[PDB]
Amino acid sequence: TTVFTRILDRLLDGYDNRLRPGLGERVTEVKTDIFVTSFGPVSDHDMEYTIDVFFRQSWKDERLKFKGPMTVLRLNNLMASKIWTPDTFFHNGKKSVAHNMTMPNKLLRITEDGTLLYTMRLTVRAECPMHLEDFPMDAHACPLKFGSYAYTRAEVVYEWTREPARSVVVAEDGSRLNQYDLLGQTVDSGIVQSSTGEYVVMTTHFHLKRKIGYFVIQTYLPCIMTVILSQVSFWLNRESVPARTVFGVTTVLTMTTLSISARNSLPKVAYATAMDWFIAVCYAFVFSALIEFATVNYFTKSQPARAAKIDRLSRIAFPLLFGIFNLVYWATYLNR
Amino acid sequence: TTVFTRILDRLLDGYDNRLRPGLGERVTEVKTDIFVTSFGPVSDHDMEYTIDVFFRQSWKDERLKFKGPMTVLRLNNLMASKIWTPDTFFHNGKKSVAHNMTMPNKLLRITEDGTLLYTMRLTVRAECPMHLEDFPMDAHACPLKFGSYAYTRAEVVYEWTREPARSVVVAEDGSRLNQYDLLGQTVDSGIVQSSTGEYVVMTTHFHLKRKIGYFVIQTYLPCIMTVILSQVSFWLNRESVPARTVFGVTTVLTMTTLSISARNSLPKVAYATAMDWFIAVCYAFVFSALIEFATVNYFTKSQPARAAKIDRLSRIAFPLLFGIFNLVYWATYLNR
Amino acid sequence: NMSFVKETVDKLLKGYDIRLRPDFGGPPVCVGMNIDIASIDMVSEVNMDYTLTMYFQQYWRDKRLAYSGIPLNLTLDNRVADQLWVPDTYFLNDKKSFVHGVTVKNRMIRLHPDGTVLYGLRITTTAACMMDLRRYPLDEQNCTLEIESYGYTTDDIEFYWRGGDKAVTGVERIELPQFSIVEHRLVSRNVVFATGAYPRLSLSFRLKRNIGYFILQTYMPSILITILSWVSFWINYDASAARVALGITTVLTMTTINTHLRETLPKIPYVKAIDMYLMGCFVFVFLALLEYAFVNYIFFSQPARAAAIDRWSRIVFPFTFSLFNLVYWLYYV
Amino acid sequence: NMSFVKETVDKLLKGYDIRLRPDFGGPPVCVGMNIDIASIDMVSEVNMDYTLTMYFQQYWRDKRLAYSGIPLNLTLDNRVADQLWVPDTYFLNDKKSFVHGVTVKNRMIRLHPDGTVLYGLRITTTAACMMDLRRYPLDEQNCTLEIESYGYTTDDIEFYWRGGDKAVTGVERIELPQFSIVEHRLVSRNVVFATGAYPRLSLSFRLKRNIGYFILQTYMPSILITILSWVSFWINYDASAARVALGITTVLTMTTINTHLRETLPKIPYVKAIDMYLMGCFVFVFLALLEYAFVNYIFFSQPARAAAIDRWSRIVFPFTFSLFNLVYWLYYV
Amino acid sequence: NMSFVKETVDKLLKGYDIRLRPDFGGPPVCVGMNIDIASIDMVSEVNMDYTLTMYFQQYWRDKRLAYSGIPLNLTLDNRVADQLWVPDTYFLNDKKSFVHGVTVKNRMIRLHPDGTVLYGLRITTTAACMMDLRRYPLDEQNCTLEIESYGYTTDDIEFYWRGGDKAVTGVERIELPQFSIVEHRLVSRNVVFATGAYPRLSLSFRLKRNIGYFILQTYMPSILITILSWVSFWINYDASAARVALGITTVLTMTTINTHLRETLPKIPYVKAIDMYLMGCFVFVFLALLEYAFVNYIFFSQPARAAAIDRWSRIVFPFTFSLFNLVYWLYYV
Amino acid sequence: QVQLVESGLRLSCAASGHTFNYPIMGWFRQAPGKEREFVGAISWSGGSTSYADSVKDRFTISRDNAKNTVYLEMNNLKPEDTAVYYCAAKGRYSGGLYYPTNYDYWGQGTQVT
Ligand SMILES: *[C@@H]1O[C@H](CO)[C@@H](O[C@@H]2O[C@H](CO)[C@@H](O[C@@H]3O[C@H](CO[C@H]4O[C@H](CO)[C@@H](O)[C@H](O)[C@@H]4O)[C@@H](O)[C@H](O[C@H]4O[C@H](CO)[C@@H](O)[C@H](O)[C@@H]4O)[C@@H]3O)[C@H](O)[C@H]2NC(C)=O)[C@H](O)[C@H]1NC(C)=O
Ligand SMILES: *[C@@H]1O[C@H](CO)[C@@H](O[C@@H]2O[C@H](CO)[C@@H](O[C@@H]3O[C@H](CO[C@H]4O[C@H](CO)[C@@H](O)[C@H](O)[C@@H]4O)[C@@H](O)[C@H](O[C@H]4O[C@H](CO)[C@@H](O)[C@H](O)[C@@H]4O)[C@@H]3O)[C@H](O)[C@H]2NC(C)=O)[C@H](O)[C@H]1NC(C)=O
Ligand SMILES: CCCCCCCC/C=C\CCCCCCCC(=O)O[C@@H](COC(=O)CCCCCCCCCCCCCCC)COP(=O)([O-])OCC[N+](C)(C)C
Ligand SMILES: CCCCCCCC/C=C\CCCCCCCC(=O)O[C@@H](COC(=O)CCCCCCCCCCCCCCC)COP(=O)([O-])OCC[N+](C)(C)C
Ligand SMILES: CCCCCCCCCC
Ligand SMILES: CCCCCCCCCC
Ligand SMILES: CCCCCCCCCC
Ligand SMILES: [Cl-]
Ligand SMILES: [Cl-]
Repeated sequence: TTVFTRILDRLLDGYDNRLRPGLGERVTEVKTDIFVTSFGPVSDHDMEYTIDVFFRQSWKDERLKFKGPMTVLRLNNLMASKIWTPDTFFHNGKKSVAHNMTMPNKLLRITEDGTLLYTMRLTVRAECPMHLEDFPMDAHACPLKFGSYAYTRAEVVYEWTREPARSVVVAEDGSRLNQYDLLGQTVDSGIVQSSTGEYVVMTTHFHLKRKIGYFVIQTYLPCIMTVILSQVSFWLNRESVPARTVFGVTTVLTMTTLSISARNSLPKVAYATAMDWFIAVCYAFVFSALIEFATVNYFTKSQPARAAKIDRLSRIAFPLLFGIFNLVYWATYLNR
Repeated sequence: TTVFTRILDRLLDGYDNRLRPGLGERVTEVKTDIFVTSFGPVSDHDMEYTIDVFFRQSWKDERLKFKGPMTVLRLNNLMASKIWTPDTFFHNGKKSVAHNMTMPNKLLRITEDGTLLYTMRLTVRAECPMHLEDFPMDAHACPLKFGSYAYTRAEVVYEWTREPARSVVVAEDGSRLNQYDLLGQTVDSGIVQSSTGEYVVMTTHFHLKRKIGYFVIQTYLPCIMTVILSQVSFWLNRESVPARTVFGVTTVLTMTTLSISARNSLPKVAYATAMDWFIAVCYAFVFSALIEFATVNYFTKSQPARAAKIDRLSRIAFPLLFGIFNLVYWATYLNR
Repeated sequence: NMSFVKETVDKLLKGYDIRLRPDFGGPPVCVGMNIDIASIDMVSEVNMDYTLTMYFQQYWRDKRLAYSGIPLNLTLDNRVADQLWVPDTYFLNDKKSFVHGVTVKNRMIRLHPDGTVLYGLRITTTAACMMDLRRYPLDEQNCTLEIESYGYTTDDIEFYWRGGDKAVTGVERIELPQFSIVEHRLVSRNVVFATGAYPRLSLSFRLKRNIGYFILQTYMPSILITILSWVSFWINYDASAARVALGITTVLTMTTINTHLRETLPKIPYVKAIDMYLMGCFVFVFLALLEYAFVNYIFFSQPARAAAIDRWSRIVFPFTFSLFNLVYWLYYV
Repeated sequence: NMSFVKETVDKLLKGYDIRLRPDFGGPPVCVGMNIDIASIDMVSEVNMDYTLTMYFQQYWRDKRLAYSGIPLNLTLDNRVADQLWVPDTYFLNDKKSFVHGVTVKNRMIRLHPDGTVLYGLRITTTAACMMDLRRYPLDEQNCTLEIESYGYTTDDIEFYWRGGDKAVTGVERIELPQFSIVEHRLVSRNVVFATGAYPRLSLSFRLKRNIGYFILQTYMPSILITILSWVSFWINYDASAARVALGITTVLTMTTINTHLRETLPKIPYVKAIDMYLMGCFVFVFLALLEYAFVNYIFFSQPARAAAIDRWSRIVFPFTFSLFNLVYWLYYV
Repeated sequence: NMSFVKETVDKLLKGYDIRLRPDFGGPPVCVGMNIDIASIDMVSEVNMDYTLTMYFQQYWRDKRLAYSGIPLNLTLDNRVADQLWVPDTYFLNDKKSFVHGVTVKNRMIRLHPDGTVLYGLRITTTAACMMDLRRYPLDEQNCTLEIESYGYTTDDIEFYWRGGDKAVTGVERIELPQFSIVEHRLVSRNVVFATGAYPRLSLSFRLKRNIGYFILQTYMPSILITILSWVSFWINYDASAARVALGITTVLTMTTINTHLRETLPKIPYVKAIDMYLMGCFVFVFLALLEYAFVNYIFFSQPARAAAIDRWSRIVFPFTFSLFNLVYWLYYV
Repeated sequence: QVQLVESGLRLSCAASGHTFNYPIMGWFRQAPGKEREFVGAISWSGGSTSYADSVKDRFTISRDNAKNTVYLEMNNLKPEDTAVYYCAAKGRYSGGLYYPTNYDYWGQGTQVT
């Protein structure tokens, strides 16, 4: 049992953790992989997304070679604080958490040839800028970019442990998404340049597609029902002025309420979304129905035949136009 | 540089940071002053306020006398952790923060005669008990009390650096108040007593007065407009009975909506504020208008003269009573 | 040969004194500052603050860290920053700041042969920005970040923007959903407190608010309700129920719009531009309802006068509303 | 002579072992406790907890810290507490707690010549308090604070209230918005877990909810609406518009009250008595409206039956409502 | 004698290597676990998680800590836990966890002569729990806590429930105002990741949601408004304004209830049970209004057919609503 | 205070008073020549039950809040089940469940042979 203690003492004798392996001799190479345990929720208001991962890194340090009965030493997580570790950070992270319950969730393993495997468990909140023009029928590619913070590409480089497609693996039961579908991910690498030099950055884009059931059952259907109710007013007799007036004005009130309530979850963007176009067209239809009723009531006592003709033509024009608009809108957006 | 290092080593050689200056021989006098960089928001729901301060203390320690090329050593903040400093705390503080970005926001300066100046930047969330019987026309005096935690008045005493009125200085642009106006501060000192003994307390009361414009444009004006709208119904002709029914029902609904909506804004206290009385009287007026319509409609088909007399009298009784109530209410609450 | 580098670094930090600034007791040390703005997060009128994520780099010289024989720039582990002297730079107008610490603390220490030190951090700071919302939503704000030295006066340290006006980078890539960064400015000055004079740097942004959201949210519904309230004038005065219901419903819709709008802003004790617009629309609909009430009160005995009043109102109301809109949009734009 | 004091303090801590309790392996160490309630911040029915700030003082004796020759009580720096043994006292029913640390950690260590140690902390704690909301708002709660040693059993440590019934002070000066502290009580006992028996101290408060304004806020409007709904039975059929107005107004008001006032009430999904009372009033006004509808329907063919129905309703509805109120008050008061 | 205990503890800790697990390089170390649940503070569907407070205890054996000559079980100060090897147990699905630290860190270390170590913590953890709200609010959820060893494989460490199925206690202490514990289960297994196989323990609860609050707040108002909408049939069809107003009022009240019933729920895409019921009630009131519209359209020429349509509606609508409720409450219960 | 009266094979223990402060009710039995022994525990609200292995699968425990009564149904009686019974109430933070010392209010001795 003391043999391993002596080996560990010999490894740390004359060992300096301020210096990267192969300083002034070669380039430190880190092989990285990610196991996404649960792709967390996506926030539209904050344009962020949470993700819980096992982050694994591997590299070579000739200072940590040893000979002993065991080829691999699986050491405690406090050993890693006594050796050099890469200063990996996420470029688009907002506030990440390194879990400490019940102990620091890190594992360190040292092979006899000097290979170090260092793994940690993280919860990263990353930025995912979104273009909400096609809301709520939009798709996004949320990025996750990471790399070294202080070591340029002439000192520390990053690579994927296996083929880049298979180097980021998502758990089957790791979907905490409520209104998105994960269509897959793409993995890439590149160079990012800043005022301190050139760095290697590894990027993973997760493709997300939004579900429409909530907005269909909360926004689209009430608007369609309100438009239908407004157009029902054309079939009431012209002598019931209060009835048709109440119909039109209350449909307008309902349309205003729905228009105000719809833009409450989406961030306050400066452009118009697809739902905004749909609500605007529904509001225009309701307003035009009320204007048509006013016009008919204007002529109901001077030219009753003209009022009857206008009402009869409206009875056919309004539903046909609304159906045409709905078909065009859904054909345009459902296959964007 | 080397001479100053030797001076610091000599000062810290044999120094005991667990013993206050003059322990068992004299009383440690600490001169205190405050520079309020910004008076933060005041919360009625939590009954608290936030304040950001430069908190400065000064005291004489004879163990820290030296002699060298400079009379004042402006040292790093970590040196403050090697000597004795007062354990000053705020009696009514809730959850305060000592800022640590990018480095501990503290300064320590040692004069050659032993004087120590110790300054820190703090954000204090302090309790402020409020009596809201005059909401939203109420004034408050939010206190800030601080003193030693473990040292009684026979060991450590506190004094103001200069005259007490000038020892608490608020910055000209240092105001983060939205709905409150800062009238001034009153500075005092006294002695408090607890089960552990007698302590010295330094107190600063900030006088605040709430501004009423938001509640005038948010609550009072809609209520007055609703009352006037309900009283308009008395002027309709003898054949507009459904119109008066609509008037009464919708005005009562609007008053219920306004009373309920305004209740969420009010702080959750267990008594009646001025706004509660105003809303109650407006609600009473609207229901009185509804009852007047009902009693006019009761006598319409049997005793038309009585109904006409009731309508005619109400047309002048309701506005006059509402105006009298408004004058009495505003005279009562704006002269207090 | 890492042994030589280790010996050099151990020699540098043997008699090092962290309690003394470089050139202690002599001329002040000069610190240059660079900022790379990664993003500008949510800007809040409710809390009167904005969140800013930045790469904050400080550049200075310390003759005690000069080394020879190593023709390289030593990028050291961030933990070595605990053993070196760094400026006590703070942000005066910040409410809550932190340095990102995943996977390790986002800190960089780089040493140069001539003793130069580059010290970088990644800071996400919420900074207070008091806003004059009297022209909301057509307002324009000016939000500043103040950088100062807490302990050392101008006799001990002095700041400057490294690179002149090119010190701050990344402003042009910031995409604020509701604002647009018109201009950014850098200022260097001295601030005198009761404890002495300290160097001060200021990074200011001028933000102009977008109006498309408010056009689609508040202005158009109110305009449409006010236009709909004029339909009463084209209905015969004897249809009391229809006109009364129309006017009452327009008033109720206006009140609901106002109540729903005034829920996501601080309780500012003044009238904003949008409040003035809403009050004008409410006045217009209330005047339409009162006009109908006056017509109703008199059409039994003076039918001609009531018809004339309705006919005149038909053209008077749109004209006055157009004039009100013209005045409002000329004054606030 | 501060040098003598320093020497004595160093001698006291020379060879001191923080891992061993006083009289380790012998009789239990008796710890007395005092609590000074600074304030009770808030009491939450949604979260079932209350926040309380206190000065918590512990008193014990350690013979290893006995010193002679110094006729004074040594109030030491708080950091000395890190080099001494302290009891592992904790609160069982807490959800979150902290010790204040501005400007320094709020902690006091005071030694006495005989070896007595006084250890004071300033603690803000949120403590869970399960509440019986079945009788809300006529309810009466009992919120406790529990104190226990986490690791040491009754064979090692003992607890008692120092000063008897005067151990806890400052209760009478506590003001709560919706509650009045009727009484407070101190209990000492032993609690047995599978790992052994531990000492336990309990500080309980009995809170009575202020009912003065609850009656006038949530009950009186409903009762008045129900009476107004009754009023409709005394109106002749020629004045049908008044009856329609009263019925619709009462029904809509009751719907609005049920949907909104209960939202203003705590949002915990609980079945309180106020909800039952409001639902009863709503059902009564709905039945009154249905009765009017039936009378109007059968009015033309059978006027006498309609008159008889109205006359009987004038008696039945108030009597049934009185019986409902009597049952409700019997089952909840 | 306290000195003998002190020297024995020092000898035990002399040469102890915290970096090496017990039986390092040989057979695995068996760790038994006990959980004593204090409470489940809250269960949130918006964030899809639940807060759990527990006493988590671990039992293992380390021959390096075996001592002789002291026939006692040494209950040591919790700080010595910083100088001993403890298992790297973590919770896979937790999101924010902490160990309570007032007044001290709630931690317990107990040693035995045989070398056995008992290690206890008091932990509050916000464990994630994905929920299926398709049957809300008549749903039944299942929430689990996963316990795993991070760095040690099945060749290094082993997990088991100490005491069999009696390893978790305090289930009766759980008091959720909206749920009720139905069953709790303990599972032991192995999970294989790319780095190897690891032991896994699982503590699972099944919760059943209460329905009384939702019956009183959601279903009953909808039923009453639906019944109110049927009064329109009993009104004479000539009273066009009254019937239109009643139908519009019912529709608007239904929509207002639907918009106000957003509640604390996620924006899920599927249709919940409450959504289905509200849609059904809205469909019924809409159909009633459409029936009146048809009657008003057709009665001017065929009054007999309109009267027949009203008479048939009076019977068809209540029967259809009764059938809808029967189907709903048989399918969802 | 809480007053508990038990009688009764099926035993019924009716409790009145501040039953909310004592949400757990338990059963104990004392042998003629031994000490008290745990039998079962029932939560008032959730209806959750806990049993001892010596009497498990033979005894059932339920509760009804209409009269605040806890019922212990006993089946397949054995000579080893001859003891004097007791019904007790336990506080919310009273600690362990199997230990009689943690129960505040008790009942009256019932003889079963
Ligand atoms: C997982 O990670 C978290 C941080 O994200 C850790 O929490 C920190 O734990 C460390 C170590 O215990 C704490 O550091 C210590 O703080 C002591 C004072 O604590 C009080 O004050 C701090 C603020 O200053 C509060 O946050 C805290 O709640 C207390 O009120 C100091 O006394 C300690 O210094 C002593 O020991 C060091 C040892 O090197 C000596 O050098 C010193 O001279 C001195 O003797 C020390 O600084 C830190 O405060 C904790 N932060 C927070 C936010 O909780 C978890 O502990 C970690 N989990 C595990 C299992 O490791
Ligand atoms: C909120 O609700 C809690 C319960 O949830 C109430 O707490 C109870 O308070 C009562 C007092 O009102 C406590 O009763 C007292 O307990 C003391 C401790 O008992 C232990 O020690 C005795 C031996 O001394 C053992 O027999 C016992 O098993 C315990 O181990 C007793 O010493 C007290 O005895 C007093 O009364 C008896 C007669 O009943 C006399 O013979 C004695 O001489 C003495 O006068 C007493 O029994 C009870 O223990 C508390 N329960 C809990 C769980 O804490 C709070 O009171 C309530 N809050 C308010 C404001 O009412
Ligand atoms: C109180 C309530 C008041 C409100 C009213 C209540 C009314 C009650 C009455 C009826 C109840 C009806 C309930 C339906 C609920 C469906 C929910 C759902 O899951 O939808 C799904 C179907 O989504 C689609 O199919 C998307 C396209 C919809 C097009 C709709 C066109 C309407 C045209 C009208 C033209 C009218 C013309 C008139 C002319 C005069 C959503 O799919 P998803 O899963 O989210 O996404 C797909 C995911 N995937 C990739 C795995 C596939
Ligand atoms: C969409 C909207 C719908 C709603 C309708 C909108 C309608 C719009 C129409 C018109 C708008 C007119 C301008 C309003 C300006 C308000 C702000 C303001 O200036 O507040 C000022 C205060 O105000 C007061 O002190 C006055 C309070 C009394 C108001 C009148 C009550 C009597 C009415 C009797 C009627 C009887 C009728 C009888 C029957 C005929 C300044 O506020 P401040 O700066 O905070 O100053 C606080 C200073 N302090 C701290 C010292 C106190
Ligand atoms: C502002 C809307 C006016 C609608 C008028 C409808 C009748 C026009 C007759 C020429
Ligand atoms: C609360 C306001 C009451 C107003 C009463 C007016 C009575 C008028 C009788 C003709
Ligand atoms: C409140 C005013 C309503 C309209 C009244 C019109 C007639 C006024 C006659 C003096
Ligand atoms: Cl999501
Ligand atoms: Cl404010």
